[PDB]
Amino acid sequence: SIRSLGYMGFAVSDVAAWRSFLTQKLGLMEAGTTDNGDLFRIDSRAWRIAVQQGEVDDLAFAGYEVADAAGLAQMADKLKQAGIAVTTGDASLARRRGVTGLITFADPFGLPLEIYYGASEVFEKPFLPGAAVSGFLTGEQGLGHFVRCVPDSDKALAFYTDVLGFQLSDVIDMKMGPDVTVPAYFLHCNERHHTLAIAAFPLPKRIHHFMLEVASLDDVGFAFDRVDADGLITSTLGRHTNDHMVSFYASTPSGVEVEYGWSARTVDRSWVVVRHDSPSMWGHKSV
Amino acid sequence: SIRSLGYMGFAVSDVAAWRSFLTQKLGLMEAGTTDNGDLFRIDSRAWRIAVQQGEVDDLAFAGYEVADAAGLAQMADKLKQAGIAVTTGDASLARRRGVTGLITFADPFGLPLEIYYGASEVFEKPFLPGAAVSGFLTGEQGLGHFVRCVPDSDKALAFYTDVLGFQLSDVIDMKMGPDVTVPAYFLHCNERHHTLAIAAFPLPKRIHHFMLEVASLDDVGFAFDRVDADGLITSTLGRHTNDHMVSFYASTPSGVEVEYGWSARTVDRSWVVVRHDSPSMWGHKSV
Amino acid sequence: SIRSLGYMGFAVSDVAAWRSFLTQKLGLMEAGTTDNGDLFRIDSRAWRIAVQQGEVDDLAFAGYEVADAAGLAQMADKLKQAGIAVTTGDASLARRRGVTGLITFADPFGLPLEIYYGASEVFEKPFLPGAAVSGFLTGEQGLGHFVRCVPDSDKALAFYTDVLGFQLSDVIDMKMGPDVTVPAYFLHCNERHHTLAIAAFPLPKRIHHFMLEVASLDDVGFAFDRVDADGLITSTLGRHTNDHMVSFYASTPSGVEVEYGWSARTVDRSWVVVRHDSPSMWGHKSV
Amino acid sequence: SIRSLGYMGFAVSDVAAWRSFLTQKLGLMEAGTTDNGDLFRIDSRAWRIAVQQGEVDDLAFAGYEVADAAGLAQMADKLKQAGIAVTTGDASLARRRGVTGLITFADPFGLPLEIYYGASEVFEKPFLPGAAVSGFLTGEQGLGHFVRCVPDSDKALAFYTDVLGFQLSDVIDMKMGPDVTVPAYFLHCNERHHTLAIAAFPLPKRIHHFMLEVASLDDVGFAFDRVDADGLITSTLGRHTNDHMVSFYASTPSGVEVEYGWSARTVDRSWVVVRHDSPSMWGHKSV
Amino acid sequence: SIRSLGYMGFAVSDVAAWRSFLTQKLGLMEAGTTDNGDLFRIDSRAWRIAVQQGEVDDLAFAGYEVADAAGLAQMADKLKQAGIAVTTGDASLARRRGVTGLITFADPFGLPLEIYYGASEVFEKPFLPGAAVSGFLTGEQGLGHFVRCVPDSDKALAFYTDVLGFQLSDVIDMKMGPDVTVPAYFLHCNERHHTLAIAAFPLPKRIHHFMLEVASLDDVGFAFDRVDADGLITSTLGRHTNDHMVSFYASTPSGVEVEYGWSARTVDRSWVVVRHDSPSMWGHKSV
Amino acid sequence: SIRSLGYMGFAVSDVAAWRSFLTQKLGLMEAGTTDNGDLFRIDSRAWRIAVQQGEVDDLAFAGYEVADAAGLAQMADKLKQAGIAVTTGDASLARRRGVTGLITFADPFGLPLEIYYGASEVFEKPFLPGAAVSGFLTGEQGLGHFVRCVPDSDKALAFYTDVLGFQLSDVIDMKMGPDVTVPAYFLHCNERHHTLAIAAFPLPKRIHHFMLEVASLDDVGFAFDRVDADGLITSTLGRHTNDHMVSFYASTPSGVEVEYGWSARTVDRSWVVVRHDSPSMWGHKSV
Amino acid sequence: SIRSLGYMGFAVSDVAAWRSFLTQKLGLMEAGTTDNGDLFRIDSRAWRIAVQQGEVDDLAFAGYEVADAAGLAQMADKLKQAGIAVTTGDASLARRRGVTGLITFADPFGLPLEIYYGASEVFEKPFLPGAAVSGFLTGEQGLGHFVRCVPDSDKALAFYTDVLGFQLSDVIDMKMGPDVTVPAYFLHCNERHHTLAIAAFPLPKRIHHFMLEVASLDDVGFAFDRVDADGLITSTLGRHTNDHMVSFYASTPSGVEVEYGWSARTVDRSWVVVRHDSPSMWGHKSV
Ligand SMILES: [Fe+3]
Ligand SMILES: [Fe+3]
Ligand SMILES: [Fe+3]
Ligand SMILES: [Fe+3]
Ligand SMILES: [Fe+3]
Ligand SMILES: [Fe+3]
Ligand SMILES: [Fe+3]
Ligand SMILES: [Fe+3]
Ligand SMILES: [Fe+3]
Ligand SMILES: [Fe+3]
Ligand SMILES: [Fe+3]
Ligand SMILES: [Fe+3]
Ligand SMILES: [Fe+3]
Ligand SMILES: [Fe+3]
Repeated sequence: SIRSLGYMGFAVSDVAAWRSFLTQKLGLMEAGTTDNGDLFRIDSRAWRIAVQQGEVDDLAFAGYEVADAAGLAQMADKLKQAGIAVTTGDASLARRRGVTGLITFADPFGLPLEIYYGASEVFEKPFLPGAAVSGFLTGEQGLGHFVRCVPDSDKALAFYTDVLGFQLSDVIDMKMGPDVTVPAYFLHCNERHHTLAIAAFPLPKRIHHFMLEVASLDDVGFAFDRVDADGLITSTLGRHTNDHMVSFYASTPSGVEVEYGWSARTVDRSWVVVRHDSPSMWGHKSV
Repeated sequence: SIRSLGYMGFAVSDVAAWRSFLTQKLGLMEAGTTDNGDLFRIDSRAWRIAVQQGEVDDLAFAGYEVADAAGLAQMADKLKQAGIAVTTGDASLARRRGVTGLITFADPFGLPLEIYYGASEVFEKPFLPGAAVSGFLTGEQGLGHFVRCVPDSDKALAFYTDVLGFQLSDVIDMKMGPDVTVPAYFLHCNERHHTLAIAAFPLPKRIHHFMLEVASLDDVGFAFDRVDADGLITSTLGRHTNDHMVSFYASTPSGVEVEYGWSARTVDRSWVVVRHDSPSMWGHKSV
Repeated sequence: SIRSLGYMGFAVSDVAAWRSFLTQKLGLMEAGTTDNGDLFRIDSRAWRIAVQQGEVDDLAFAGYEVADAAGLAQMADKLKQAGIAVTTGDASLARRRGVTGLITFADPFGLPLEIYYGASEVFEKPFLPGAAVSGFLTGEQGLGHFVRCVPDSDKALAFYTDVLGFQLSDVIDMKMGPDVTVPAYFLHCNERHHTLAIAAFPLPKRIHHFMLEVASLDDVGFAFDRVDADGLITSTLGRHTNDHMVSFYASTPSGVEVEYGWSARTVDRSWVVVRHDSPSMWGHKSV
Repeated sequence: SIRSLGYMGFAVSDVAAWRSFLTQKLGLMEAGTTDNGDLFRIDSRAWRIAVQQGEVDDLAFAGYEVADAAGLAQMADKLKQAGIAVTTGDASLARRRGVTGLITFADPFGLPLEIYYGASEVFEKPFLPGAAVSGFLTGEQGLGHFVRCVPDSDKALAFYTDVLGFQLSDVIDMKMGPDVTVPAYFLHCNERHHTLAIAAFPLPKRIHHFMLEVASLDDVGFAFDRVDADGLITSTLGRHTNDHMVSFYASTPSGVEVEYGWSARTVDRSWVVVRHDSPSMWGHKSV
Repeated sequence: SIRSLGYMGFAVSDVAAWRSFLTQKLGLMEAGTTDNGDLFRIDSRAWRIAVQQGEVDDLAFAGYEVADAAGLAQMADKLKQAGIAVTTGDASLARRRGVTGLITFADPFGLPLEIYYGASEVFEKPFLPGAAVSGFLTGEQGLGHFVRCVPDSDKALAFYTDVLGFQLSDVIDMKMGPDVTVPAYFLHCNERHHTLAIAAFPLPKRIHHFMLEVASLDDVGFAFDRVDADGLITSTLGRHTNDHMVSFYASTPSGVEVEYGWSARTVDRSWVVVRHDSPSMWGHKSV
Repeated sequence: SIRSLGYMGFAVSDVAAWRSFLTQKLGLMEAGTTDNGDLFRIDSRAWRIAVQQGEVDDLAFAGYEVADAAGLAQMADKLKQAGIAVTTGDASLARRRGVTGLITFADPFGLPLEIYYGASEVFEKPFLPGAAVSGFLTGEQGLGHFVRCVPDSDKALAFYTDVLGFQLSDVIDMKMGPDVTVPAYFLHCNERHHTLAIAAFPLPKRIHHFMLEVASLDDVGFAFDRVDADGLITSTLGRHTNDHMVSFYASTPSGVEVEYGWSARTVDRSWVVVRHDSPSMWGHKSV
Repeated sequence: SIRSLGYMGFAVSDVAAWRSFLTQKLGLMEAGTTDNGDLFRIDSRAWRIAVQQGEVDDLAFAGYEVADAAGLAQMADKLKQAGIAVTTGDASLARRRGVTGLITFADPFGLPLEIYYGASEVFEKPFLPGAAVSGFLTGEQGLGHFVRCVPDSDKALAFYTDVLGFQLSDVIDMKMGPDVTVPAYFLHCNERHHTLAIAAFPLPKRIHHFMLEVASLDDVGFAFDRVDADGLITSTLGRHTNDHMVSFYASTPSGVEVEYGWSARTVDRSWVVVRHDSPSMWGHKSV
């Protein structure tokens, strides 16, 4: 069973711009360059985000974490019984990712996904942010979340819930005009309100945004000014209706957006699915 | 499995009187008028109480909430296997209620019931009470509770526990005279002491009372004076023996009573069924 | 300096009625009969209330407590410098009261007052209430409070604040009719909102009421029913605007009223004098 | 499944002595006399201990509480499948005990036992102790515990654990002389360290002692002096090695001993069975 | 101003008996032998109790601690202005006591007293008790307390309060027979209820007892059994009425008694002097 | 199911050196000598470590604790179904160990192991350390842990996880030179990060080290100096990367090392297996 | 009145070595270079440590902080009345230091001192350490402390306590050989155990060491390894006897030592002066 989103890899046209953006604007820690690409940290793990040179300028792969080898076996079996082509990652790939074991496959629309266990910790190299950030929230909630854009939401939903095991948190009916309303589905695999969201948005990218959560309001406020100085803000500070995250959105060098937030609520055992007609309580003014 | 009482609808002869009573006396928030009727809020949900014009001057329907679509499927199946006529609510009905999916049916004595999932939240329209009330207690405990009057308690008990899944909290042997003692059964489906009570009381209404729970003693004290000013109090402040609710009772424009309370105790895992010979520890003097 | 109200003595026409009222209705503990009269306890002190046979059917004397012999000396000196006739209580009187040292005198309108130190504790005879009461609130807040009726409030104010050292908490402008408004002054000598209140009310008694504070709402609720059973309630449950005490009032066998309350707020160092136009926030309906 | 020890009944030769001992020495509340005998309370339940006139001067019956009717059915079935003669208590018996339903049977050595559900609460008649006692500890831990003397411990163990479902907490090897060592087995059915203990002690009674637990050390200290005044102490204050109860033992009018304690530790999920060679850490000097 | 009782010295006929009693029964730590005598510790200080060979078999001297050199100067001045013969301790004496500076003098009845500042700490030699004791309570409350027997209490009171600055906590009227009642005065110089008590008891020793306070009830319970094994208990476990200390008394090899207690209450700013007619709430049965 | 490591026995050439090392350096409590050997305590259990005269100068046996007799039966069955030679410990062996029941067998490489239930508690003989130690951490976490050296880690892993039920916490890839990297596997059977670790280290002993955990940093700091005084430190203070234990290592008289630590983190339900490339975050400099 | 040590300035021969040492080893934040020198931060203040090129390779000046202009006036007056040459810092100096007002003078042995008020905060430039450090402890405790070496301790004591107002915390008698014992005096001006210590040590520098306090043990552990890598450790980890600081000492490029610690205890109102014979409880082994 998937425990959380563990890592993400981006294939971008401008690696230097990405390096500067991640460290100086967002405050991630530069963790070296390997055959896995330029590595970035936000906690004790050896890396959480990898940046590789590539033409797509988008999310290249995402890795979901299971607790152990048994968990990996379960998932591989579940994917096979569903008719999904699964490849047992070879030692070389496992080494490049710094994991113990992994399997690779793709979602129904071509996004390369990896399920792994036994990632590397580096407590001996204490995390030091690239900018003043009190801390990032990971732990049992994993890396954060991202919104996957798809041409068919029902097909995507069936795969992510029936095959991968994600559970529905809630739905937001996004009014994208008078004649268009698109439901966005938010899914969880742990306490974090959502680790994955699915929506049929007509975007030129695989994901609408990825999100990183910080420890204090000031972390968000200071980062906003750093990003705003370069004219990269896409949405002012606001609070979402479903996860209650206080955040702003900004544009990365690839056009893909990043959400930088604080104070999201978690999903508990008494949680019930609900629907919303608005994505934000206040703020989040498009700029 | 039913998680809580989610909403209630009343069919009344005087809609204006009801509007004024709910907002000015009890402090509910007016939420607009739709084809679902005049809507009222007590929390983040789009509505909890609907008031429609009707001749019965009584509870018209009650909606029980399940966590998701799977839960809805389970219940529909459970009702069918029991020989109950269930109707899958059509899109039009689902839209009128503001829910994702629902099924309709009736209890053994004709009360229309609905089981649904995916109700609408409106965090973007923050709750503002119609009178000074610090807050209402809902959350995982749902809307509150109501006492269903029935001609046959054993038949009612079998349906609500065996088919709907409610669990018995306790029983109060109501001495309604020298020659008459009527047992009132209190049932729970979550932490709230009781979401439903059943009793063979000879009343001209479907329910003896419905209850709303507030956050502080002052909320109750202030409301008492507001209601008392119009001579609508039916029972002075007191505390019940079973749920330990401190409350007063008042008459709504339909004759049906409302209980407005505070500080009820909850049901835990070590709870055991007990019996009582009195409904109140102190107070609750009939007026 | 006066630390609190320590004890009170009543001279009544019906001692048996008083005994029954104090123990069975209010829950005080019967502490024996001495030359000091029938004694009653509410805590570790040997007695707090004394009931003696007398014709006035009213408060006979009140004792204010100082911390020690130095404190007693200070007060005696303060009274003398003000021209008040002070009598050093003789050993016989000290023994009757169970105190170490005391001085006696009267307020400007004839109420016998005593200031003492070194009262008797009886921890070896644990307090057991005469009725189900979880506990009374005394400690550093003393016995409770009483409202002294006077013909001239300014003369009374000068004596109690300038000579006895009480400090003003607040004032309530009591509208006793279209042509009459009487200010009630509330004074403190410790954390308790008021230990003494002064008002020019046209009553046939020395005090309007005396108050006892209990530990829980249920103590008040149960006592209300006990008193109500005998038709002795004079004012329904309510909460005062100034001390925020939730209480009811009842008639003692002498006609003097008793207030039985819970949850009063205390006076702190940042307290500021304010005025009110109403004595109650809610409730306290005269009956 | 048994949730706790709910009530006990004693058949004694001197009912008046028992009444005085329970109320004045131990502080129980006299709850009236019915066809069930003289009733005594220690909490919200209508009664916990019944005293009836009888020749045995010993424990006459004990009632174990289950959560509901389903629980009662389970136990009846379990006893039947074990070949135990079970009698469904008739309405008359249920009424005498003040319970909803019950079954009666006996342990392998003749002690009448009852398993019931739905006992009566009397919150409207607040508990008032017969002596100064801050409170008794019951709740989910039930009444307390008793040590059953038996001629064959293994036969007794098989019945109480295999049939009744009690779980072993620990064992104390009681050295009753050079040539005699008797193991005492302590069993639990809830958090209370033990609700029942079994030992092959050569006593003329069915039980060695029954125990009541109070809320504070002073409750124990004051009670000790009350009992000691009549020369009824059998064991000085001490603390047990297994349940860590601080207690003293005294003789009841029937010769059966009562343990009055405070501060016992509870059994949790990580509990493991252990053995002891001494019953007390300190104190408990036989007198 | 005196901050606390810092150390005590005993002059005894049997030093070995004292060594064994203090370490094995009471659990003090043996700290070596110097020209100051056999030294014993209960905390971080180099020593708190000194045992020297002597004929009196009694308290030889007591040392009161001031905060600093200024405090020492104040006290010396206060004693001189009172006509008391004060001697500035010489370097040799200061070295023997392990203090920075000290003055010596005697109370009105010949007890040698010392006031000092700058005692020695030995954090580098962590405290290890001679018997199983979780810890002793010292800190700002100092060593503990002792009751000084005197032929004239008023003369003793004047010296200790007017000259030494101790403040009265309370008084206990000790009935030592039909024709004799002796008041015991309890005095404090910090939070500890009393550091010194004065009473005109006809004892052959300078003090009735000295007290040591431990951290848990078990410390007291275990020590009781250790002492009881040698038949040295003089008073069973009990709780005092004034300081609320739960303790037992035992005889030291010199006949002087020691009180070993736990859970005493402290004196605060709102403390008021009171009187008691009994020294104990419960227990403390003379043996 | 195994609940924890309960006891360990060492067979050494110099029993006196071991006695002195354990009590004076580490602070264990000497618990007597029996046919089980010299016994040592760290908590309420009768013994945790046994030292016997022997030629191996190494760990002689280790005992794993199960909750009860059922647990013992389960394990015996599990071992038998795996083809392991199990011997039901005879009464004589059970008596020597002070346990209720036990089974004996060996791990794949000859280490004698015992699984037992019902060990002996000695609350009546309160723990008193041999040196100043505030306390040892045991409870549900058991004795501590040890690292088992093996010639084949996969064979060892299969036995300890598949047969004994231990679960993997994490792995550390120990670089023991340019051409050698050895994975160390850390396993848990309760909250303690690891109760057992397995590694193919080329050591002349059965275990690399055993660990004892204390309650405070000072316990570790003081012990370090005691051990350092004799030149027995093998590794300076440091903190491990996986269990986060702050500790130092020292050499026992047998050459086997002991780790003395504080502040280790525990394993929870959301734990996931990870890998590390370093065994320490800081410190732990080999000396 | 002096509130704390606010800033320090060093005049060194190798500014680059100092820059690298402070940021990379200790983790201070580089704050730019001004006419005040290379500036370093540890909190919200614009700078706490200044490094200037100079020949002394020692502490060049220290600044003590007062609360306001009135405080500055008081101190200037106090110094003048003592005959100390005080210079009112000119606007140019105030600007260079970034303060509102300041006075300059020297201690009896030539150390330039400054007393100022109104230093500059830079909350808009959030603190980011030069190495992984969770945080430094400053606030009301100021920068930290330093030990001033002097030829005459009594002369130094008189100036710092009588003129500057520092209060004595404690004294440590430093045995610097058989024939030499030197008392070190520790003084406080706020909660920090000591802000200044004075000792007649024969060192070639003005101060023995300066200390910086961090927020966690790991901060100390990681820094130790960073410093140890360059062979700069002078004293291993240990805990002091007086302030209870857990720290290590290292050599700065100027030879002056720096103490880097954690978990020091504070001085309260009930503090009393004591003496010690050892500077450390454990550790602090000279290397
Ligand atoms: Fe879920
Ligand atoms: Fe998002
Ligand atoms: Fe339930
Ligand atoms: Fe209700
Ligand atoms: Fe005031
Ligand atoms: Fe009042
Ligand atoms: Fe259990
Ligand atoms: Fe017992
Ligand atoms: Fe005082
Ligand atoms: Fe005492
Ligand atoms: Fe696990
Ligand atoms: Fe280890
Ligand atoms: Fe100070
Ligand atoms: Fe220092």
